[PDB]
Amino acid sequence: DISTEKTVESLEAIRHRIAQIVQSLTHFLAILHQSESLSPWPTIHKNF
Amino acid sequence: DADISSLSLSLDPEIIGGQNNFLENNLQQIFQKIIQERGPFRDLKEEDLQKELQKESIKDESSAKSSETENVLEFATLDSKRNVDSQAYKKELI
Amino acid sequence: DLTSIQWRMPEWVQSMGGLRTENVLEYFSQSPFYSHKSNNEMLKMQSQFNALDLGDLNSQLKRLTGIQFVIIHERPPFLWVIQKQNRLNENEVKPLTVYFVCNENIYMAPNAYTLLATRMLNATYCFQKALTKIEKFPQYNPQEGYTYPKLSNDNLEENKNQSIEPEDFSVVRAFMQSLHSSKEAPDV
Amino acid sequence: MACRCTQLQDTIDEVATQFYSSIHYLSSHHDFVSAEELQFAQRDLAKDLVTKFMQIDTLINQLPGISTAPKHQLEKIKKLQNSIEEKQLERKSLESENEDLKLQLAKRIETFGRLSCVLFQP
Amino acid sequence: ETKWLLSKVPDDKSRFEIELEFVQMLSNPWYLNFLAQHKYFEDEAFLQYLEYMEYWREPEYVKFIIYPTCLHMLTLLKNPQFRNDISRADLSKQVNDEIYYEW
Repeated sequence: DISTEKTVESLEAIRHRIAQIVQSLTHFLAILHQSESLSPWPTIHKNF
Repeated sequence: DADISSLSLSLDPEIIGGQNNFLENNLQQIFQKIIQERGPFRDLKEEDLQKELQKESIKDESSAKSSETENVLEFATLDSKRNVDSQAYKKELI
Repeated sequence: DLTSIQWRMPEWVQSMGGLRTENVLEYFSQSPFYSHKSNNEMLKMQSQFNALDLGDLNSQLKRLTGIQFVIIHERPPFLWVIQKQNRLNENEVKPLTVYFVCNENIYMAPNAYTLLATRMLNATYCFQKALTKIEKFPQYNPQEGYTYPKLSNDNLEENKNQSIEPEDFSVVRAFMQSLHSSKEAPDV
Repeated sequence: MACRCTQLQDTIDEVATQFYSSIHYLSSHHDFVSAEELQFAQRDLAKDLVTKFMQIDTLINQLPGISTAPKHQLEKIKKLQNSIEEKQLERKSLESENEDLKLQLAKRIETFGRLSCVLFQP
Repeated sequence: ETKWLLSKVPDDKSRFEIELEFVQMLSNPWYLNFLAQHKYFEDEAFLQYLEYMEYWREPEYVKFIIYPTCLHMLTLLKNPQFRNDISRADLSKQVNDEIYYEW
């Protein structure tokens, strides 16, 4: 019976991590969108 | 029956017969064909008059070229489909 | 193969006019997804023996051991839930895939982990690919710093603090600002 | 519209279905204690259906191509093309025949446009 | 000289038959997407579209029945180059035909 709890819980953690990486990478792409030209390479490595 | 060609007007009795005139039509045209920039094109309007002059002098007095026939002329377009950076890295990354 | 792919012989449905109840397992019997030592098919063999002794489905099915394709959630007139299973007893069940009427298709239900792994792999692949045909163009220098070689740069074109003791707009920015003030200057 | 005899058929076979509609009122409504009024509805059908038939006859009255001679009505179309096919390029030739003058005449309008501009600024 | 011999096992009577017979199957906008695999698209597949050009001609034109095929024909005539032979245009493309079906 525990498995449903495993679903809601562990997938809550998973969807949380997804909510992190996705929208944070929107913030990332936006940082790229700051570009009049050159990208901040070290910053990009920080992103990675 | 050339009126069957005029039945395009009968098609205009069956349709609006396209938007025809439009400033936007002049905008895609601002993109389309030689040259570009309507002001610069206006500077080119005399040169455009030159385009209507001897630039169009080419005519028809040569071999029919059977090798060109027929749908293979499109196959040449397929040959175009085959035989024919800053930001861009970041672009494709996006 | 078992995912979003065509497998259709519509004319059967054209004859049937669509599904009813047990006839879903008919077109499903046409499907590869149908199992031969399923209780649906070994008791199809019973139909080739007893014939009459099958009832609807689940009565003859679940009481007898083996692979089965039980019905639980109809979704008229398109989907119909039909899970694969393996009875180990007249009472016990060991359910498998939920085969489902994808309409002129029926599929095994994918693992979440499969698509999740697809996402992880493709994403980290985008990371690595970002590291591929992009990296090592800004060559490092202690002095010059990262460098960006070109046939022509244009387009466009931890150190020191103390030193010797455009504005591409010709102050055009403030001029435009003044235009904002001035367009309604008579008006305001 | 056309083939309006088929539209009459819409008042035939479909009216024939209307007889089927008339049929379904006597299944068991009698001794299970109106149908008497339903007989007046039968009178209403005696009106409706028959008048529809009269309408059918009225559209029969004016079948297009009363001459009913396609063998010769197509010949009528032949004469009509004897007119039209002649008129085709002739009527459109007038277009170019006009513009050959009138385009340059419009630029003449532009030249008196020059002089109008001269009048603009004394 | 022996292009027919290039076939692994074909040659075939071919003729007019399966041509138009599949041209009506070309008609479906829903069919568009599947062509985004490997069966045919912008590769050597393009030749199919470049030789199926004959329909506008007399005789072949009569046997056309579902001008939705003529509208997919419009798609090839249009820059299918673009998303029309790529991303365009989901189920709505069928609606784009359904509207043509509606009118």
